[PDB]
Amino acid sequence: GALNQLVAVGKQDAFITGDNLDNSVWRNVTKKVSNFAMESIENYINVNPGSTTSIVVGRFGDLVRKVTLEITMKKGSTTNPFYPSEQYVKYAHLSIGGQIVYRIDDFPTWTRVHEELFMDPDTRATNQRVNNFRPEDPVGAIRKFYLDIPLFFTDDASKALPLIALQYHEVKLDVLFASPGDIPGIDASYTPTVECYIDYVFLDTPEREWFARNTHMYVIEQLQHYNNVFSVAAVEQTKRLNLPFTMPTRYLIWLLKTGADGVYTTSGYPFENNDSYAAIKSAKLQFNGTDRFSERPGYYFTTVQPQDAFGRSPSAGIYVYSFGLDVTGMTSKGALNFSRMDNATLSITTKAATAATISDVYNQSTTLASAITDFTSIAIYAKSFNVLKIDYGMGGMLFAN
Amino acid sequence: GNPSVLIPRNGDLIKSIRLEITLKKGTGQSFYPAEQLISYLALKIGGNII
Amino acid sequence: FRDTASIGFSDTHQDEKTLRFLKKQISQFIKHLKEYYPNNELTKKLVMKYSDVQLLPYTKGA
Amino acid sequence: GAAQPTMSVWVDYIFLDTQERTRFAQLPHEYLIEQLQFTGSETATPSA
Amino acid sequence: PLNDPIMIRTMIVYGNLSATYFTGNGAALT
Amino acid sequence: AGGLSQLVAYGAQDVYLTGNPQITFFKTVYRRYTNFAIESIQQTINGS
Amino acid sequence: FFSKDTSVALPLIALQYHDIELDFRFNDVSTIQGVDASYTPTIEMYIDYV
Amino acid sequence: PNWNPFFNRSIIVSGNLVVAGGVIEGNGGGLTNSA
Amino acid sequence: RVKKSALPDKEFPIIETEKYPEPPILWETTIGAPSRLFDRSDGVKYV
Amino acid sequence: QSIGGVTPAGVYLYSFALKPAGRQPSGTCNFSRIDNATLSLTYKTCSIDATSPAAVLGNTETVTANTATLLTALNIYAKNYNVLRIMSGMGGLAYAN
Repeated sequence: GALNQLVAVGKQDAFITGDNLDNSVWRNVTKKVSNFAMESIENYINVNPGSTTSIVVGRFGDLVRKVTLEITMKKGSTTNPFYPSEQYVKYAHLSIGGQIVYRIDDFPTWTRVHEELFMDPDTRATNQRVNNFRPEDPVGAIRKFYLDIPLFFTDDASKALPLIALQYHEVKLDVLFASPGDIPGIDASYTPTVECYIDYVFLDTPEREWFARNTHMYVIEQLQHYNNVFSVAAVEQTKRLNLPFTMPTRYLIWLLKTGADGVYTTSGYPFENNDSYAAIKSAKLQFNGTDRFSERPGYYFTTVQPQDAFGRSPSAGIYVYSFGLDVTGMTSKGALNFSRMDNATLSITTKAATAATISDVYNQSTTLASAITDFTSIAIYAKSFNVLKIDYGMGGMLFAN
Repeated sequence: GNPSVLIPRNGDLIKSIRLEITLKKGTGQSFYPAEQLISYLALKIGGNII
Repeated sequence: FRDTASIGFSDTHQDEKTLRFLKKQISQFIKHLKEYYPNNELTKKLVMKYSDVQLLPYTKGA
Repeated sequence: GAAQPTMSVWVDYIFLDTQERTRFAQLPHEYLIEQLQFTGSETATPSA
Repeated sequence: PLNDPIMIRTMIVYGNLSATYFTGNGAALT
Repeated sequence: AGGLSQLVAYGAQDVYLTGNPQITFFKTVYRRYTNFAIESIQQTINGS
Repeated sequence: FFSKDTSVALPLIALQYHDIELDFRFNDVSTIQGVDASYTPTIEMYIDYV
Repeated sequence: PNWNPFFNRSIIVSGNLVVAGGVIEGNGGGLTNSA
Repeated sequence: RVKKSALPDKEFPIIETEKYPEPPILWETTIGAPSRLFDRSDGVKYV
Repeated sequence: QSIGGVTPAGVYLYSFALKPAGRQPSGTCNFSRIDNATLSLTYKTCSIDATSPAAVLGNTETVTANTATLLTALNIYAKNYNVLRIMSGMGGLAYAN
């Protein structure tokens, strides 16, 4: 039967058939990696009375890849919370040797963007299962949530913190919990219990010795945050926002929020895919007074750029533009150097805040719900490149910012 | 009793085996019937279970 | 299934003739009272009573 | 309403160690075995 | 997908519902 | 057209059918026979 | 185990003396808690050869 | 686990909605439910 | 009785002890040559 | 002409061979050297009411019964030669397709 496919061949096949060498898909060319062990060593956390608590990573292993921040809380209301584990965390600053190297500022905002931009339906739904609790459960039910902090080294094991190579200083992150009684809306006068579990990798002596002794240079990502006031009126107003960013970036994300809850649209609800609830009509990026591209509509930034950059589009209110052709993998494939261009600008045109009862009497393409007048601010995030040099037991950044 | 198959030599490599089961709906509302009709599966090389 | 190397035919080792088998053996040794001969010359009796083979090399190239 | 039987055949296998299975695979063997021969017949016995 | 809207044994909805037609028993308000 | 369309249709598979012919089906040579004749003759029957 | 990845397909041609047997067992159709019918299912196997 | 549990909000239906069991809600609608 | 860590877990070398009297042969098969394609190269270019 | 038997209605034969029922090759059409072959059919008008013998047994060769429209399956069979080559315990067909 199928053998007919192999006899009826000719020159046309020369461009798809390989040589007599082992480049076939069978006779597997086996790859092998060294033996290792991993352990989740619990970290003690100092008291967090609505303040900063330091989490110090001790030398209980060779590499650390991820930090799991576990919070146990109880529901105090009939309102279903929206990522209450991420809303409770307000920021996390990671420092190496005392130098701050990575920051997540306005933390619930970045992690909701991160989840929508980076996580697939199974990973996205799972991340919700360990951060949200939404059955119609009674008030007072206690659940533990398992929040992974999206630090630069968590995405691929090979960039895990090379702690064995940092013999003269520690690594720590300062996590602050501002309040349970402000935005989640589920407070029950209950101080949540916070525990942190992190992993360690243990390598055998051949690589452990090589790794602890040799000089290393890791290309890492840094997160930069900016925000400003962004009101919207009943007419098509524009805004010209300075972009105070540095270093090569792969992409930038900007979003409009009602910073009272996790809502980026006038719908009053999360995950709205209807542009009738989103303000931005069009936007362009500008560098030193010269325009990078012709103004593209707001919907372009929420649904088209994501297809090439992520293979995944966020809900409306989250707008992304990429400079590289792949923004989730480890290899850099295109970036714009914000340290060489002196004046970076984001220019936004909005739709008119004139609409109401959107499902019935929404205008055609130039308006959005008047509820947009309750929006207060725009946040801009970008991921930049830097280099983590580890030499003679000390580490740090090559490019200071 | 306990069924089995011998793989006939109709090619050089075996890449996949799948089983076609045909059956009917009868109001019962079951989940993954194809899986629940089978209790045991093993593969052995020369009589040696691997 | 098992690329079974020999035919495995019913005529592999057996001898299906008749008691004529003994008539042939009588002709090789004695006049009539064959009864005592195998008890004295069993070695010759066993060597001269079994089957032969043919060689099929079934070579393989590379 | 009589049910049909369920049938299975159990076979006891012997696994030999290294020297004997190596030898068994290569050396000729002779076994002394026993056959059962059978044909049927019929009888007739009078009552008187 | 959202194109085989068939459920078994459970359902609850928070917001409002919009549809063309309907069926089932009645324990409804007003 | 006609048989010519089949005759020209000569391929590798035909070396086993028509290559180096031994025969044709259209030039039969009959073998000559010894001259003989058949006669029906009646026999007699001994006894009643 | 060999269906997970094309490349570890069973090298049947390389196993010239003993064969590959797959033994397995079936539940009576009636076993499934939501069973649909007393219908002998048609059960037939297909093997993908390379 | 996706689509087999319940919903958040705002189900738009282009066709019918069919139930076996019972429905727990009430509002204005078609010709009935208004007398 | 020795603790588990010092016991062999290597199984019987059933590959090496069988000693089949007739060594392996390459199980070549065929459906013949697709002779309808003879003297019909697809490598011929227009000039 | 070809076999010397009785073929029932609805079964048709066209031979390329003098004696297609035999084994000794006696004429063949080699379709490995024909790029395009078709069988052209013309069908009878199926206008006769099958239930009326007066018409079913009373008409011309160009018409048949209305129940004939149910004979929708067309089965075309070809019988050819190949060569089975066997060497050293292994064999197969000399020509593919």
